[PDB]
Amino acid sequence: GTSQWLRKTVDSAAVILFSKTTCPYCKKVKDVLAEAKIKHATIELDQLSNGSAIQKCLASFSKIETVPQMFVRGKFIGDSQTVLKYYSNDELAGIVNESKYDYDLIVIGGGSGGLAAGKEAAKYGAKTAVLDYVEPTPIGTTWGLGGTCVNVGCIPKKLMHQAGLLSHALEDAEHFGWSLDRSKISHNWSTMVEGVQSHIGSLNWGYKVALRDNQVTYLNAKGRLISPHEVQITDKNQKVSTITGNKIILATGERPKYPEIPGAVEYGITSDDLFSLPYFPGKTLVIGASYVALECAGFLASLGGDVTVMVRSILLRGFDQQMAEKVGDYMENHGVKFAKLCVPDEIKQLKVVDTENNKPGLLLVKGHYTDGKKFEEEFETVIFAVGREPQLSKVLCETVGVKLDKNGRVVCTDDEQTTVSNVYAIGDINAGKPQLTPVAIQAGRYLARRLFAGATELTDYSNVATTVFTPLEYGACGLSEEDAIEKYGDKDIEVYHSNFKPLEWTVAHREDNVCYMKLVCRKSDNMRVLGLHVLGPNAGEITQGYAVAIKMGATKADFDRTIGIHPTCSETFTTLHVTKKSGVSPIV
Amino acid sequence: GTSQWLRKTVDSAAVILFSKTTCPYCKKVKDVLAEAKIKHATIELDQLSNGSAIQKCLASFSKIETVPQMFVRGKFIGDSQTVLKYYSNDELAGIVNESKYDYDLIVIGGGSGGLAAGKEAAKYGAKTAVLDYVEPTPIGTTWGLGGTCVNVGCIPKKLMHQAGLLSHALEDAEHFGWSLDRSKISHNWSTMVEGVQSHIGSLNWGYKVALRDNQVTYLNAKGRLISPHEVQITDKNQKVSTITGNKIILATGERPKYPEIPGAVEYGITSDDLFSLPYFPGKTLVIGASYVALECAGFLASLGGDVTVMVRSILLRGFDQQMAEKVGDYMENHGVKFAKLCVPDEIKQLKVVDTENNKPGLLLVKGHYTDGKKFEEEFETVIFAVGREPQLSKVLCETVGVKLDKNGRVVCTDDEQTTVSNVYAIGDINAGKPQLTPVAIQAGRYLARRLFAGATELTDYSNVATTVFTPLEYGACGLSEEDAIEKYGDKDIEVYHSNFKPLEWTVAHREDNVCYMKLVCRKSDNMRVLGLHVLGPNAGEITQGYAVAIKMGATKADFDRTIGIHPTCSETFTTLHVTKKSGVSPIV
Ligand SMILES: Cc1cc2nc3c(=O)[nH]c(=O)nc-3n(C[C@H](O)[C@H](O)[C@H](O)COP(=O)(O)OP(=O)(O)OC[C@H]3O[C@@H](n4cnc5c(N)ncnc54)[C@H](O)[C@@H]3O)c2cc1C
Ligand SMILES: Cc1cc2nc3c(=O)[nH]c(=O)nc-3n(C[C@H](O)[C@H](O)[C@H](O)COP(=O)(O)OP(=O)(O)OC[C@H]3O[C@@H](n4cnc5c(N)ncnc54)[C@H](O)[C@@H]3O)c2cc1C
Ligand SMILES: N[C@H](CCC(=O)N[C@@H](CS)C(=O)NCC(=O)O)C(=O)O
Ligand SMILES: N[C@H](CCC(=O)N[C@@H](CS)C(=O)NCC(=O)O)C(=O)O
Ligand SMILES: [Au+]
Ligand SMILES: [Au+]
Ligand SMILES: [Au+]
Ligand SMILES: [Au+]
Ligand SMILES: [Au+]
Ligand SMILES: [Au+]
Ligand SMILES: [K+]
Ligand SMILES: [K+]
Repeated sequence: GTSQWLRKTVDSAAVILFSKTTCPYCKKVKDVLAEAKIKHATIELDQLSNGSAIQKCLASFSKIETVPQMFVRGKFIGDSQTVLKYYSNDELAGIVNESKYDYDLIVIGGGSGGLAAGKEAAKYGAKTAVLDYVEPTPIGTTWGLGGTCVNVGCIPKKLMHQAGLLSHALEDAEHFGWSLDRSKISHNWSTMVEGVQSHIGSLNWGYKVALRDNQVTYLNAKGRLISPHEVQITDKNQKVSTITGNKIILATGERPKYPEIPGAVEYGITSDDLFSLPYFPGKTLVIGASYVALECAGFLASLGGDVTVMVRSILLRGFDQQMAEKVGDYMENHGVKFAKLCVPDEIKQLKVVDTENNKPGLLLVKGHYTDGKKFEEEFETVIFAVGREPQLSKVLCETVGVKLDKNGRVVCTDDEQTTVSNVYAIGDINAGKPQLTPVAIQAGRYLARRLFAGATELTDYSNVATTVFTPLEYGACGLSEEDAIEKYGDKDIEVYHSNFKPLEWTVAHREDNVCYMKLVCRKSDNMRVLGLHVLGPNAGEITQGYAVAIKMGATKADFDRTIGIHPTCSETFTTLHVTKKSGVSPIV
Repeated sequence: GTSQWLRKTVDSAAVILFSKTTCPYCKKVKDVLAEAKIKHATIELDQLSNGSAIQKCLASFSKIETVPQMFVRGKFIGDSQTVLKYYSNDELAGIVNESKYDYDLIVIGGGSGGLAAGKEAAKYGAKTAVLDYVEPTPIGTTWGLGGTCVNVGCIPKKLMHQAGLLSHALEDAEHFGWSLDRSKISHNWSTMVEGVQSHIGSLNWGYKVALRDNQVTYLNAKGRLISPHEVQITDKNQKVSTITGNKIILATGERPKYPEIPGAVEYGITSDDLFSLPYFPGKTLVIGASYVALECAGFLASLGGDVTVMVRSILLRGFDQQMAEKVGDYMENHGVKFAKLCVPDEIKQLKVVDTENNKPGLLLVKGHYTDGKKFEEEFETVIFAVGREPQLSKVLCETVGVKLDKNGRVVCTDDEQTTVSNVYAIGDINAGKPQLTPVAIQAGRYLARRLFAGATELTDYSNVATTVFTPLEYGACGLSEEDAIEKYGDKDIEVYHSNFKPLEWTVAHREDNVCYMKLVCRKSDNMRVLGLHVLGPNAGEITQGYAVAIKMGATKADFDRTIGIHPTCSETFTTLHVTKKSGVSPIV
């Protein structure tokens, strides 16, 4: 262990200091490096069990066994006496800047993962470049630094979801004794959009400042890996140039798919366009049944929209199907219409989008049902949410040797390594991994720590918790019921479940037995919780704490002996007793 | 183990059936008992490891080792052939009803704990009586069945807290693009109260129906334990009578304290009166600094009230004091005034409460500061929240021998047993235990299971999570920072912390760095999480899931390797890095 770890650490770290907490010579270097503003990784050997073994192994790299020992890019440079001697002639700055490449790290893609990796790498003194370019949508929509998450993903989505939730809050308020007014109140799409885009703008700038303050070179350019250490860039003026980097992190993310039909690219929009849309969508058709499709359709209906969802087969493919049905049922009972077992054939333009009046055009949607029957209806806006795809053919030359799977995603090892050794991939482009922001963040941060700070900790991709932000939120963590049954057998699976109602909904006169939760369990493994599922308000806030417990290997008994907090929705998980095999109704 | 467990189980259970899942003779009895509607405990011996040992020990009680064996109140009555033989002559009903006392269980107090115990006991066929009486407040306020929680506690408190939160939702809504109107909106106390009391009414009736359906005798009477097995009752007509019970559960709860000063009892109200108060309190003084005091003052200010809190010394004594200060700071920045280091001397009436006009009176509050300076100000309503006390001198004769501590609470063992063997105490009256609803529920349910179903599981009272429902909610689970430091030493405690802001507050233009969370950890125990603390929206929904993890023995590393759900407030617990000893600002 010790031998292998040290070689890899020395060869990969840009600037690293092997040290002990109780040393005046180590402190003299630390104070010098802080004064010269030279960022570095610090390994306190007296804080490690194999610290004494490492010192003897350090002799193979430096000839000495004492501390401190400073290394720059796989090379020993000197001890405390020598480092302070270099600092005396003002030569140390040039030594730590000496490199074979332009950068220790090039990050292609300035999104969640890419920014997390870049910022973390810079902490330990790696010269880092972050490349970001936003290719315009068919209709020319572009945005700033931050990736999908900040600009056209989680952030604007949840803000518009909140705007939708306040519709219900306005209704509830009367029952709770507030004078209004709810029928005489309307929503303004433009007021909301500008507020949301104003917050997006501050994050765009926030990241630009963060990279600057962490001394990370930000380039607004399109990157292309032409060789393992060479990245071709293209700036705003179409200048083509080549930069070199020791390690390459690919974090280019995904973009929405378009079905191969006439009219789609011309007359339809995606989530990329919706969040900055100058006009209110109006009568809207959402083609697709992903979480994006349902979330978007969800708030649009809550913002006084005539919304139809066109579903090819099932809702939320990949998610628990019982839970998916309940998500849809709520939406259908609160305005959202569904065109079941339906696919589109073409979109004909009936009216052109009025730019100078902030109004949508008009589109004729032609499609067909599974049986063969025809679909024909007029919509003001058609939103495609039919999936998301990586576009690595634009990013990656075939000659480089980075292997991609059937879906065009980068095949990685458990430490994010591509088939090219110095090249890594994180985020949505990493095959088989949950496609979520914090996954990209943990991946990026941890990778940067392993590369430049000698860390060993890998990212755990199992039991990653999710929340679908539909009108009624759906939070999950672990396996679906059908997956657990398939993996272990029906006789080994016990499902505890209960309907419930938020206390806030009682006075507000909202429907009983709409909120549902369940625990999927393995009987032969001391009733181990394999999956947690909650449909209700703040389902994300509910699920999070439990994801830690499931990680630790929570059983049903661990839930039972914990005491609930009253009055909350979440406390219901602490007292579940009704099983599915008993057949007793989950109602309260 | 086996020997001792079986004797206790047989002697305590009212109706119990020792059985095996794979037996046609056992099924014949089960179908007979279900048909005759005779409720019973079932012990499946083939589902237990020491099941074979129990069968041999059952011979000492029944002479036989086969199953099924039916026991009634410490006595063997017959096997499958004999039980069906009794059912044939229609004699079985009389055998299972044969008792030395009127009831197998008498529960004194129809609140959270008492109703949980009673309902659970009835499941396993124990003849159960639940006694509840609500002594009128000085001003004559009374309520129905359900205890403090339902009528004058958690339920009406959180509903009025929600009504207060909607004030903020009405403000936020404009920023999120809704047309209003927020300055032209007012709140109506009477509309809210009647809605809240209407929900309280349905719970009052819900419990009456539940006890009936579970065949539990509900008596609206004041109980008094005069001997270990004798309970004296007093009904609505002042009829005095005596009922006998095998086991006695004391669940009489607490009532608010009054300071020993002139005017307090006459002209002041408590939380007992506030939740059904016909008039709006108006300019209000809250005397006290408990969670009740701050919660009440909190929503009253949010409902257009002029609110002052009179504090003797510190806020939320017993809670984390850093967290308590932040709770107060928010309140002070959102309308709530504080009279620091102040105590009351007397309340003089300036104006009598106008009953026929739904308006408060007027009171002169005279008090003094710690230095000696005088306090004098006019208030429309004075609310006392100076603590809560048990009133067991009214409930319990000194001759019975039930030991009480210095604060008048029942001293119990770890299985809720009083100094009298057949007498038990649960809920708020159980000394040293967290005074919360779900604690009373778990205690009651589990006790009933041990008494009448042969269960062994005790209630765990450690690391019970709390949430103070102030304008900004405060959720905690575990030790405070000062307690952890005291118990283990400053050098062994590491505190990770971070300020944060809800995504919903960005567009709504609310203050940055108001929401705060921390993890108190023990360095020498692999950075074990000793205490979790969160100040923010839905702090109860946030904390709950974590309480399970802490129960399992969560470390900081367990939080770190779990992946966050984005965008949520709770996810911030998964990425904490700033320690208090580093001195770096917790701001984002
Ligand atoms: C509508 C919607 C809602 C979502 N909601 C949630 C949610 O609630 N919770 C959650 O966890 N996740 C959510 N996500 C998913 C989440 O946004 C992604 O998983 C996350 O963005 C992954 O980050 P990434 O760095 O891998 O990709 P991105 O954040 O998309 O970053 C990739 C960046 O690289 C850029 N790039 C591409 N090619 C090049 C090139 N060759 N040169 C330079 N730059 C390039 C792209 O323009 C992009 O900015 C949502 C996504 C969508 C679309
Ligand atoms: C303002 C307020 C807010 C609260 N908020 C929360 C919260 O948010 N979360 C939480 O967990 N807890 C909260 N609580 C505390 C919680 O209500 C109690 O811990 C809970 O009620 C304990 O239940 P209990 O059965 O022990 O007592 P109770 O629920 O009070 O039941 C005792 C019952 O016995 C009756 N009784 C008394 N003497 C006799 C007699 N001799 N004969 C017959 N009956 C008798 C009483 O009238 C009462 O109805 C709050 C309390 C208050 C006052
Ligand atoms: N080696 C000298 C001085 C540093 C030194 O004396 N090394 C000590 C640090 S206190 C050391 O590592 N001692 C040997 C050990 O720890 O095993 C230098 O750097 O110029
Ligand atoms: N004992 C008879 C019939 C029941 C019987 O044969 N007992 C079986 C139940 S299948 C038994 O407990 N077998 C012995 C054992 O399990 O060890 C009766 O109840 O009238
Ligand atoms: Au995001
Ligand atoms: Au999609
Ligand atoms: Au709920
Ligand atoms: Au309660
Ligand atoms: Au109190
Ligand atoms: Au927050
Ligand atoms: K599809
Ligand atoms: K006090």
